[PDB]
Amino acid sequence: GGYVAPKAVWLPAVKAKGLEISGTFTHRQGHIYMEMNFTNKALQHMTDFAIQFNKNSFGVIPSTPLAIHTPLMPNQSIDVSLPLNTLGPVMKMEPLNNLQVAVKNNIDVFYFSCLIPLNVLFVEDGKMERQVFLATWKDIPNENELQFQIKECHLNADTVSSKLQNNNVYTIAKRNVEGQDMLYQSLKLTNGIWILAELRIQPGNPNYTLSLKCRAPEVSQYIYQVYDSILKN
Amino acid sequence: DDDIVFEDFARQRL
Repeated sequence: GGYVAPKAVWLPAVKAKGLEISGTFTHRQGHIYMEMNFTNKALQHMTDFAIQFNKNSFGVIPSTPLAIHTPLMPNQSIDVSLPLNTLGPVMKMEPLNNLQVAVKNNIDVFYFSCLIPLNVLFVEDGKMERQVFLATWKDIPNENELQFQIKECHLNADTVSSKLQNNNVYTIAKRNVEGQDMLYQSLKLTNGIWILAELRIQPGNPNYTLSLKCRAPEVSQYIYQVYDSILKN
Repeated sequence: DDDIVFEDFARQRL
């Protein structure tokens, strides 16, 4: 039971000759999926479907041929599921998490863009052995620490750990000092990078100070973003 | 041991 973004219109009919695409990525038992839904708003039929992914920043690629065996009918809307892995090729994309994508059919080829939510790149063995979290924490130079402000979040010490848990942010420790709880937490990217976090929760204060330490800190701004999304949703 | 350092090290970053 992870966090999944609603379907977003990746490629609207008006652009792909009647082919319309709704999308969302999912992580389930550390296996990535592009959840689509195809709709032929056109008046031809659609056979010969393939999807191709551009190089991206986490080697993200489709792992099968697109799963679609019938022609798609004037008006038929159907769910696809595209399994993905990350053993694919790599190019620093900007935004770091952008997916440029070619979908094809008998009619033509439509290029469109969608953002991978990073959360679905959190592996399952991302919980740092406790020695390992501390040593690492002091290791990575504070120069290297970013801090974010989880604007208006109010959910408990206990509710925080558990959401992040489904989305594979694992709480290492929860300490309280002058009244403020401080969740010590770790996650890890499919490509191997650790993120370490200290979430700090106040008595009263509507915000939630998030601090990330990370070997490559360009990632951090995104972890923020989707810790955010989780905690809001 | 481990317990301690986390309090150690929390307290400090408060």
